[PDB]
Amino acid sequence: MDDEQVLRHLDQLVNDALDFNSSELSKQRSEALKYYFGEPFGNERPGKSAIVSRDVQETVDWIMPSLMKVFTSGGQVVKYEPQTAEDVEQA
Amino acid sequence: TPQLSGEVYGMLDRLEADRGKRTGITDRTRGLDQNTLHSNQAAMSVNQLMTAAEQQIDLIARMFAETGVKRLFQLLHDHAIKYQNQEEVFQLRGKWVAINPANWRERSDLTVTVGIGNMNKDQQMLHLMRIWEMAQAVVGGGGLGVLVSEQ
Amino acid sequence: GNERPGKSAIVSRDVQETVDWIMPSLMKVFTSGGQVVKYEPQTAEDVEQAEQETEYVNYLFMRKNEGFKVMFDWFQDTLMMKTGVVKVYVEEVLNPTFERFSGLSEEMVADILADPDTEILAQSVDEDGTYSIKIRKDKKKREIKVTCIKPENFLVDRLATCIDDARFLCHREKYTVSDLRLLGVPEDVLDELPYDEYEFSDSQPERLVRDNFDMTGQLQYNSGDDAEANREVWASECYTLLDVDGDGISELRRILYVGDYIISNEPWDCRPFADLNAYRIAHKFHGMSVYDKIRDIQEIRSVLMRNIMDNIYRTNQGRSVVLDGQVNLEDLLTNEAAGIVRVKAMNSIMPLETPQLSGEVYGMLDRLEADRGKRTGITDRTRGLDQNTLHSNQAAMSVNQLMTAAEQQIDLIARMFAETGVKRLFQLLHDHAIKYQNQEEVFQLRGKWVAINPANWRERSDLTVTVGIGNMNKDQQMLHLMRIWEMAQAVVGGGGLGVLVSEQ
Amino acid sequence: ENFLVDRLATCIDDARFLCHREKYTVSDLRLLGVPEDVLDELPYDEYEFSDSQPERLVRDNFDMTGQLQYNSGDDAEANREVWASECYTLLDVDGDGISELRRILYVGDYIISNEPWDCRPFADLNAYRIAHKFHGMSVYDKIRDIQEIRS
Amino acid sequence: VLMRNIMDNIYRTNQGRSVVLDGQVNLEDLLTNEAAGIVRVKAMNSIMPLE
Repeated sequence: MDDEQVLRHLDQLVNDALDFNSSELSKQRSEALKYYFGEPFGNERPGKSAIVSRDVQETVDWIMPSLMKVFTSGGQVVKYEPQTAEDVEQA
Repeated sequence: TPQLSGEVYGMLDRLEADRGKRTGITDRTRGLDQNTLHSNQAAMSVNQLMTAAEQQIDLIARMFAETGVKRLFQLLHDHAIKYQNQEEVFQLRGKWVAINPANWRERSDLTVTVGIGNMNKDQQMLHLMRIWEMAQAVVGGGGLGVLVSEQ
Repeated sequence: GNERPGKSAIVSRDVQETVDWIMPSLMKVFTSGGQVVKYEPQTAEDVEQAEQETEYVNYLFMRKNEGFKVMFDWFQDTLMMKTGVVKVYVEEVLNPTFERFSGLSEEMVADILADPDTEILAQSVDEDGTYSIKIRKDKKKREIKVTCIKPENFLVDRLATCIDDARFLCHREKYTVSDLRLLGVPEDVLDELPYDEYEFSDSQPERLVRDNFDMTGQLQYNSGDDAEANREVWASECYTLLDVDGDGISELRRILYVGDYIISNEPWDCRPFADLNAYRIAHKFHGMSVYDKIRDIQEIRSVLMRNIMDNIYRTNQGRSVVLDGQVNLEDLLTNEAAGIVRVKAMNSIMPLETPQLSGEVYGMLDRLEADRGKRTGITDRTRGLDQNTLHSNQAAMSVNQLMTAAEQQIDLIARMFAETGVKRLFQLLHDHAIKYQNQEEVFQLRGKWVAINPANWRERSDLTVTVGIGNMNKDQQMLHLMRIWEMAQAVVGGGGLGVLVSEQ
Repeated sequence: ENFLVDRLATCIDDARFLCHREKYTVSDLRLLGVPEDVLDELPYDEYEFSDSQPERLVRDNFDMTGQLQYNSGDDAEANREVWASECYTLLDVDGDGISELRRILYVGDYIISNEPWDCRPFADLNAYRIAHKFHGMSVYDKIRDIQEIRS
Repeated sequence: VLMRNIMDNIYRTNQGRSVVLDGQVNLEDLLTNEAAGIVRVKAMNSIMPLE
């Protein structure tokens, strides 16, 4: 009743092999990355146009700079505020 | 030669507008002010502009601040006080403060403000001006040594 | 569900847009100021107490319970579903903890080891007088927790009309075997516990819909041949008016049970739930949601959108009509630069005329968008709420200058949340703080302690709750401090020192 | 793709099982104290074929700078790479009947470390939060159809 | 009531049907709609959108 090495290996492998499979999450994430890169959809004919509109890329690239200017512009990134007058030096 | 009707172009424009409405950010959207998350911000901008549809971006900046980065820096502080390293802090600052890590789970000493350490320098700078004016007034009032000291 | 195999299937987004446009203002209000609640004293003899709670409740909500996430879930559930529920309780499962320290000095180690509730697992001394310790602790002090409840896991009777008069409330949750062991359940009962329900409550439609967004539901069954201590069971804690005393008067009781074994059965003092409605209907428990107001708009706009897609897809081939027998077909087939097509009689080739939809469809697309804007009160050009709309002594006539009456609907929501749900939540938090007192936590937080008699906790005769946003007032009382200091100079110059104002 | 969470978490602080998969070299394992005999019998490419995750393939194919060539073969012996897993989970190996938080670091069939732990050292973020869910929504999930139709 | 009348009208006039002279138009060509297709007709002014 102490879970020697073999039992915990069994449990760990069961839990791990439960994941690492073709699930909807990985497919959706890979598709998001593909759409960002502007990769072909897969329905393009040999002799016709195959251009792709860029929307996810534009939205991400328009959102990111604000999210960096906030949280980065000040040089400092965090400030610890004391609770009482006896913590100031620690703060 | 045959030509396509205007429905295609019109509804291309409609789809662009729909994307702008869904995401909340468009081609003419102003960027976020670098003091959006500040307390004592004043600066009623971002409220004057930035209609409710695009204030969505604000929410993201808020959601990141109160959930993830705050936890990150709380973890950093906890690791700093649990696995203490003397002679690194001393080399950095020239002085040391002893902290007992017994009650680290309580978080009863410091408040984390990932609230951006942006432009507050002018605020406490004017505050120092007014405080020094008060000090001059007190000294002129005959309170030296009882109200204020040279230190 | 009415889509055809080869036709368009575009869906208009209206409920999503409305919810996403309402939420950020509802967070900026109630969150922006850092503080979330302020307790104001009733008389001059409560001021210090009014401080303590204001500093205690704030540390519990924002630094010990993930207040922002709970509040966000609460508001989104209220807007999406018909009502939102949040529970406040005292922790009953007390897990042991393990701690690791390195680089400590002598006095820190002595202070850590002086506690009689800690056990040494490892101790070592490195080069330089620094210590490394590994300890296990069993803490017994209480914890005050605030949790969000999934709408499908909260049960209310059908005659309530409010929380305080509900005859039967119940909360369904999941417990592991280790949790039940910590609760004191005997082993023989544990061996004969149903590991999946009695009523098949894992197939609620809301749960299935929520879990199918990314297919991360319980597609695999568990609590089978895994570790025995991690098996999960469904437990129910119900608060109800039931007479088990036998005195003939039904009293409020809390019953916690799993399977057919009762874990706890005890008379209770209060119902620890806070509920929120966005669009309130008088004398009803559940209000209206955004879906209930704009579902038809969403459906009709989607149908029109699909019709326009269907028309466009079948008329973009650019076909042409040709008289048979009068046109050199071979010349027409080979399309080359500056080509020549030989024809025997003219008016023989033209582009094919394709049908087009009338302007009525586009016109009422616009009309339905305008109707949704009128109905919800928020449109594409509406300004957001000011972060000070709920302030007393606000002045700041903005939001009134702009924000016409239709849009002021959003204001009402911000008011309704402030006077009904959040106020009750923080009143419950204060009551729990003063009923189950814990010294040496308040002292560690503040450095001082104030004794509070909880005998009259039901009267609420000491503090008034202002969940009214503790947003930007600092400038106001700060200028007030300027002007008070000026009065102080005037008094001192008037010869009132020591009689009108003291140095302290 | 290298972070694993169970399907019932809804947040980090109550997740039953978290795990981080990373790559180590023989030199790192030697510095960690692994005996040589175990080192000679270590699988030099996985047990579960985790190098073919779709996200990794998509990311690496942008400039085809992925693992198109296999390595850890006849190169220097100290530079061979193996896949190691550090999992934080609630497991009762004490035998007291109560499952405690534990950190297990292992490679192949050999456990490098197995120790009771104090905190989960991870911080996660969500941009478009869905109530009572661990994973939120992305920009793709909101404008994929717009992109397709416009194209 | 007026809203309902407009909806009744719109639902029944969005099919995009066409009017064709019988016996003058190659129906096989017209039925198969492909890119840059050709429809052979024996007399002009024979295929219209329906009014």
